[PDB]
Amino acid sequence: SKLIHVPKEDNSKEVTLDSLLEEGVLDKEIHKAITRMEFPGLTPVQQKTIKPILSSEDHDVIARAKTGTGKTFAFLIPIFQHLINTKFDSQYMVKAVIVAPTRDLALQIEAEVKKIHDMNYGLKKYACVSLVGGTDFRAAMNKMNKLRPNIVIATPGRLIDVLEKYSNKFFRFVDYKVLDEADRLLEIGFRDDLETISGILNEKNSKSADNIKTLLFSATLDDKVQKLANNIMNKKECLFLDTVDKNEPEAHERIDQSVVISEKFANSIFAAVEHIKKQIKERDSNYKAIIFAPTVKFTSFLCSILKNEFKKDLPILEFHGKITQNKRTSLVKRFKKDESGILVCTDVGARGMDFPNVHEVLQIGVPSELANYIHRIGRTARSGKEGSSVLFICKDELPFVRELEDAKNIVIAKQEKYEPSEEIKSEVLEAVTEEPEDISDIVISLISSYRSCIKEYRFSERRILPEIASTYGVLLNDPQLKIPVSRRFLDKLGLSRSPIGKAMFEIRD
RNA sequence: UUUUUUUUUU
Ligand SMILES: Nc1ncnc2c1ncn2[C@@H]1O[C@H](COP(=O)(O)OP(=O)(O)NP(=O)(O)O)[C@@H](O)[C@H]1O
Ligand SMILES: [Mg+2]
Repeated sequence: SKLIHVPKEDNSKEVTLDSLLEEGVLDKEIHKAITRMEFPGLTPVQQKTIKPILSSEDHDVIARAKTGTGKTFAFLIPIFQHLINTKFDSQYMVKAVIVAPTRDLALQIEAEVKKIHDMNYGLKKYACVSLVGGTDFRAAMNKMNKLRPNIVIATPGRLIDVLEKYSNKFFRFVDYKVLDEADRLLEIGFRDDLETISGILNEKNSKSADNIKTLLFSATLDDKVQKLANNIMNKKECLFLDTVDKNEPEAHERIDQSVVISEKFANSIFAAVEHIKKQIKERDSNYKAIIFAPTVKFTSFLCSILKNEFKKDLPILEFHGKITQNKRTSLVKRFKKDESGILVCTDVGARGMDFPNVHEVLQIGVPSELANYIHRIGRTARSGKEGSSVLFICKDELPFVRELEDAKNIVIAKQEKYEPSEEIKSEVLEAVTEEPEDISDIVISLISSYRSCIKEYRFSERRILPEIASTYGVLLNDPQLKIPVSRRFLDKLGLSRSPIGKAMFEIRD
């Protein structure tokens, strides 16, 4: 269908809460709730999207704005207005369905909706319920029945679960569906779930199959995503509201980026330790940082190291998809509040999470996808604030850095080499309590991880994979020792006839 | 010797 570009204008008139009120777009009660938050003004994306989203023109909306610039209220504000506009119609029915790629981002959006509620008790009648995995199903359904929300916030899995059983009871009058982190929800693995979600909401709608308007929001999207959303976009028009220039890099400009290039992968562990050590001394422990790692198992290992080194200076929080949902929520609650600390996580916390006044984002390794470089570093430098990022990689991961220039126009200025001293190696490795069996599982998880992104990051399989596997030897402090495996295991990997496989593993069967 | 997420507490 037709895609109307609305690119960035640098001389247009500043839209405001006051102006939107007097103009007739915003009602007094929603103006009241947002004014009480005391924001200097509305953000560029907020100014650009609120009126169009509410416009009675029959169109979908795509919107791109940078990490930290308030996309959340860019959609929650217009949604509330629509609930006010139609307050007497279908008042016990879900009118807006917000979907997100992680549970913690679903729970964050709900939280923001609750913040709108607490700034105006009048808006509480427009109830909100979150349907996400890891929580009691029955209890959430009790909440749907008792509150009869007009807004649902969800992750795909649990939403499908609920839709297949209660789409008739709550979901026949949905008017808006929002895909936050849209580009991710349309990658393989979520796209089919979204298409099921969209298909059900469309079939079950009481007005028509094309009633629902669709809102796509992300810091990383182009026209390419309008093709992928094709099967879930009903309307004949689609506004593309852009606050970033066509060629301007998507990364937030205020973030001071740098990359530290080690000779081995494992060396990035020592680089990161020395860095955090230097920040704690220099900032007198006034340091809030997020450190990303490629896998659950390596993340867990990384926490052990950082605990041993830094627990006396700072709290170290472990955040990934194998942390139970109760703890995920509570530790997100803490790191939102805390002035200082290190959150160690996978890409579960790459997108959307809003942790105020993070000083630095650190990365050991590459992200799970190219776009996520941008989102990772976007956890810092939010709402006007400053921030730095350091990417810790090895020589063999440099093609990733090049691909950032080629595919995304991201040119990291600050680069430098790193080589660990024997003392840091001793300090870190002697504190490690993991058995060689545990160390194998961790390195093996890294081989798989790096194997997945070879084509995407243009890696040399013959160089990159032996370097990751040699991490096993470095951590046990015997560089020429190889990972003990069976022939049956080597055949699952499809490397029994590969020289690359001879370099990585030793058969100890 | 489940690479990041994502129902199965329906
Ligand atoms: N108009 C505003 N002025 C100043 N701060 C704001 C405004 N709107 C929202 N914020 C705050 O900005 C922070 C980030 O907002 P958020 O909606 O998470 O940005 P975002 O575009 O969704 N970032 P991401 O999803 O990570 O790309 C939140 O803590 C809000 O409280
Ligand atoms: Mg956001």
